[PDB]
Amino acid sequence: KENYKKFYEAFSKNLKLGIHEDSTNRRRLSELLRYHTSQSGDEMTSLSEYVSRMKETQKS
Amino acid sequence: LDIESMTIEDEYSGPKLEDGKVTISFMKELMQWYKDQKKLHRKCAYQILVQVKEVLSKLSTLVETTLKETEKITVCGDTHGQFYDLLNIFELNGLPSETNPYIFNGDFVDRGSFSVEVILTLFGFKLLYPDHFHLLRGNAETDNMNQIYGFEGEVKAKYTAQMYELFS
Ligand SMILES: [Mn+2]
Repeated sequence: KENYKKFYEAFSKNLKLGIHEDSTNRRRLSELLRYHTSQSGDEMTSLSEYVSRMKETQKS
Repeated sequence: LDIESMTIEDEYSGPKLEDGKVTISFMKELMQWYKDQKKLHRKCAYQILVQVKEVLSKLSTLVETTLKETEKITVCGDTHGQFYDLLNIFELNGLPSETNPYIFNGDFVDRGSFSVEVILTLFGFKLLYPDHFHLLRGNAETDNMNQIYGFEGEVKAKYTAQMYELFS
């Protein structure tokens, strides 16, 4: 968790650029992204956590 | 109310610390979590910082206390953010209970080494024995030195920056 944090802060731009340009590895790169959300406060989430917390009525 | 957003972890196996006064049993455990280089969970840490603000902001800017003839006070000075010395005095001169109404002349973020952990325990004890346990500000203590001696970095390493706003 802590080594990833350091990494991400330094190189998140490169990962985001990779999503944009690399048409094949988007599938894996997307799981490396981390974002702040309205229900994580000052912490960040993987997109996969967003999903595990989705309500059964959310379809997006 | 970031505390009531839950997101509890207990990776530390930490007891719940309520908005009521922190139990001495945990405080003893916390001192052991410093013997073991172990840290508090975030919701408890936020909750104590909220309560610490609420009590401290009402205390008089000059503290006034009457020491009865038969009563004795132990007075303490600069600690440079090392808990080891206070670990021992608490164990040596009696734990900082009502029978050990200590006064501490600040200088805890004076240097960073265990300094988060130092104020984090002192601020624990201050809630349990507020009448007996008295904390002053030190003279090496402002954002200017919280930066120079890397305490701001300790906070930003262990926690997201909003924690540093709350500590401020
Ligand atoms: Mn000092």
